[PDB]
Amino acid sequence: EEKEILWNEAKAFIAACYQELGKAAEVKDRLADIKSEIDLTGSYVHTKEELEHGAKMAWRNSNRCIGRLFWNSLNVIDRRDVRTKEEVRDALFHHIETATNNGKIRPTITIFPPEEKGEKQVEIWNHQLIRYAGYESDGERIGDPASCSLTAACEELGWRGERTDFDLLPLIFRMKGDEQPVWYELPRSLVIEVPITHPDIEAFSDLELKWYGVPIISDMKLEVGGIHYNAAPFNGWYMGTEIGARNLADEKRYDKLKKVASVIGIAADYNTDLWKDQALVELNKAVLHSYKKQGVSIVDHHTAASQFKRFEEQAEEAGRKLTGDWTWLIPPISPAATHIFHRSYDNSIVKPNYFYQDKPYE
Amino acid sequence: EEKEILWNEAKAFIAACYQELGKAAEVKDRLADIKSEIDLTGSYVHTKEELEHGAKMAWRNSNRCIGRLFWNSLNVIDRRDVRTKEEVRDALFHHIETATNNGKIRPTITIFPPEEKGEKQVEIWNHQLIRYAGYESDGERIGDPASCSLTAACEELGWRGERTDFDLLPLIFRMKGDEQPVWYELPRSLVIEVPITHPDIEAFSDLELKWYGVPIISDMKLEVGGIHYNAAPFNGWYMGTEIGARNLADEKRYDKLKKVASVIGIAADYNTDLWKDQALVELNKAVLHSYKKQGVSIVDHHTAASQFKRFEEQAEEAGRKLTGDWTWLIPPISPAATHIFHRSYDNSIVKPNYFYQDKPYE
Ligand code: HEM
Ligand code: HEM
Ligand SMILES: N=C(Nc1cccc(OCCOc2cccc(NC(=N)c3cccs3)c2)c1)c1cccs1
Ligand SMILES: N=C(Nc1cccc(OCCOc2cccc(NC(=N)c3cccs3)c2)c1)c1cccs1
Ligand SMILES: C[C@H](O)[C@H](O)[C@H]1CNc2nc(N)[nH]c(=O)c2N1
Ligand SMILES: C[C@H](O)[C@H](O)[C@H]1CNc2nc(N)[nH]c(=O)c2N1
Ligand SMILES: [Cl-]
Ligand SMILES: [Cl-]
Repeated sequence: EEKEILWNEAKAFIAACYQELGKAAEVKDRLADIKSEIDLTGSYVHTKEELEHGAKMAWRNSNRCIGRLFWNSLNVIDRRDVRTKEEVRDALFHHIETATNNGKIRPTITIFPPEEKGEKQVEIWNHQLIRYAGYESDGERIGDPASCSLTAACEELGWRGERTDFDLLPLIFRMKGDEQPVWYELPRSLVIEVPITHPDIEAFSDLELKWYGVPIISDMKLEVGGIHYNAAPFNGWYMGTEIGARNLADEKRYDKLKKVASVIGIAADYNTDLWKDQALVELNKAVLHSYKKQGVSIVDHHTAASQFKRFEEQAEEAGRKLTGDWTWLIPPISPAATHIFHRSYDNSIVKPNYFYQDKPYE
Repeated sequence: EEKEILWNEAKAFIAACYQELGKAAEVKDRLADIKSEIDLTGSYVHTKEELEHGAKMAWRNSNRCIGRLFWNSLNVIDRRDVRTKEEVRDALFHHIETATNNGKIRPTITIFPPEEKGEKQVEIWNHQLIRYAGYESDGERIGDPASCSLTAACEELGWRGERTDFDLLPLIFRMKGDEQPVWYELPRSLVIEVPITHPDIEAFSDLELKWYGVPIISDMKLEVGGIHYNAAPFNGWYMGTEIGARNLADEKRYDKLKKVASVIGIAADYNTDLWKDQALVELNKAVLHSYKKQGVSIVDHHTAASQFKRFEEQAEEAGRKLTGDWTWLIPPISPAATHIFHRSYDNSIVKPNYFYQDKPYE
């Protein structure tokens, strides 16, 4: 059955991919070649073209992604050649460098060897390649609570964080045949960070907030034509609200709203003062201003929704059904000020696509 | 089949209602009496108790309503006795007076005779009993665009608005046997309105914004035990965001954000300045401050979500499944600052409930 599922997904992917690439006449012989290779080997190897276009299609089919206008410009790095943890490490390092691009962020994915019999060749533990550690001991809370369980697991393995609120987690991943993962400290020269200041309010620097430049999701499975690339880290640039309205704002993350209200000089005592809303706006202004001042790519939620509207029009122009998850597309502040809020979206799953997978710790 | 659907809905409603009222032992004989009356008459009449508890249950089952904590305190006015348009008019007038309660708003529903063979006894045309007219002629836009088609229909019938941006629409409804509806101008002494000022920014009054005190939804069908009360206007009080983030903010409503930005002294030129977000916060602050200064009931979205959280806990305590529509429960500003955003809700339809019905104009 495994092989039948593979074949079915393969024929659907190859016909749609080759059609988009103006390569329709080659489907027949390519599908023949695939059917044999599946027969003979239990799987099949994607060509460079299939692999690149598949990763791009997967982004285009990502229902929760507002940044999909730029799906066709994805920079695909084919690292199916790696066999050593040193090669994996260097690949991850390179991905950080090339994607960061001195602040002018390049949407990028690095693709590692896929699962074989559902057996992972390479298993990445980080949620993002660059993220901050989190600690909770006897009432004492430091850093990013979303990172508490991975942090605890790294420290099991002999890593030790400095216990600032912004400790960079090491890269941590496991190789097929290894019982334990390895970890490598990130070279600080590879990691761009932005201090958060506000354009008008000087006291805002008293918060000593910062965030990293490039979010690189490293724990999702890329699925293309029945082949499961469980290790395939990818990045775009941030939408400001991800940092200003969630990472720094949520009570279960950095929980900064009360401190924000204090430095902007408003009381945080009455719901009817809308001090949370006001702190949200200033914090979010500060984040966009800071990334822009430093020369690090970022987009605001209004601009991003305007791009997504273009993505919708483009899909219609091309004859493709549009899919989307309304609950994730609406931004977490002023959602009704975007067109997204005022329409609905078909949440069907189309492949290729990126999927969640179980975490090896926890 | 109509009668079978009726009977089925009736037995489900009577058992659940009598159970909640500690009246379980009476279900059997009451259901007998109902089965006969359906047999003999084609329908059945609710008791005072059933009618009151049914309307309350319908509110409790309203998935899109964040204000449901207070479902059991609903004030139910039984107007199944009316036969004349003068009685209907006076009922609507009374509902406005008693619900307004000099600003200390009382959640209220007035229930008129139900449909018979799907034949309406009374057909209310207003979307709310109190709403502002809207006009669009040769590029010229006045008032509330959501009201353009009902306004045009009223003016068909010989009503004429003054063409301010805040013309009160007349009550308009039709009686069984009549070909045309009638309209009655609202006595201004019945309608409480609130001028919008801002607690800190004096210029905010230059916008000359106002809104009415009491939103009274007058076009939804109440369904209780298979009986269809198509005319059953109800009200609570406003959540501030309904006015400040939607009615006054949407581009297809009053579209005030650019004017708001100007009076609060910020530029409306750059998406990255988050001027829309900032204008939203100040406009929303102004609305809550204004209702509170006047002594007219209103709730902010944070307080309302905290109440709804209590509603959820109360449902669990009572053993009732909770249903909700996430897309409507999240407020339109700072949704992620409420607990609602961070959980999901079963959007199943449970009856009794309020439903949409086709508009007699358009
Ligand atoms: C170009 C810049 C991009 C922007 C501004 C952007 C924006 C976003 C945002 C704001 C989210 C919601 C994330 C959250 O709430 O945690 C998201 C989700 C997502 N984006 Fe994008 N994105 C971009 C590029 C990409 C790229 C390059 C890919 C893959 C090739 C991608 C795939 C996804 C996926 C799979 C999700 C959903 C993740 C999940 O379910 O947890 N995006 N995007
Ligand atoms: C006590 C004060 C109340 C508050 C603060 C409140 C709050 C709200 C809000 C903010 C909405 C969304 C409306 C929109 O976006 O247009 C809503 C929807 C709703 N509320 Fe309530 N509500 C209250 C009382 C009531 C009452 C008394 C009933 C009926 C007895 C009711 C039934 C509903 C229904 C049916 C909807 C959905 C309407 C639709 O689908 O268009 N609510 N409520
Ligand atoms: N701008 C960005 N933001 C962004 C884009 C995509 C995802 C993202 O983070 C979302 C994290 O979401 C969750 C939520 C719950 C659990 C998890 N973890 C898992 N992978 C799961 C395992 C099992 C169930 S969920 C991830 C942030 C980008 C990063 C990379 C490309 S664009
Ligand atoms: N605070 C309030 N706000 C509130 C509560 C409930 C509804 C509400 O207005 C929602 C209007 O929603 C729509 C949206 C689209 C169409 C319609 N009109 C119709 N009835 C339809 C006919 C056919 C399809 S929809 C109404 C506002 C209250 C008023 C009364 C009690 S609480
Ligand atoms: C398409 C989308 O469901 C629609 O615009 C909804 C979104 N959520 C909403 N939520 C509320 N409370 N009121 C509304 O009018 C809407 N509009
Ligand atoms: C329960 C709810 O679906 C959940 O909290 C979602 C809501 N929408 C979201 N939207 C985005 N972009 N990111 C998120 O993490 C979430 N969380
Ligand atoms: Cl993030
Ligand atoms: Cl309204």
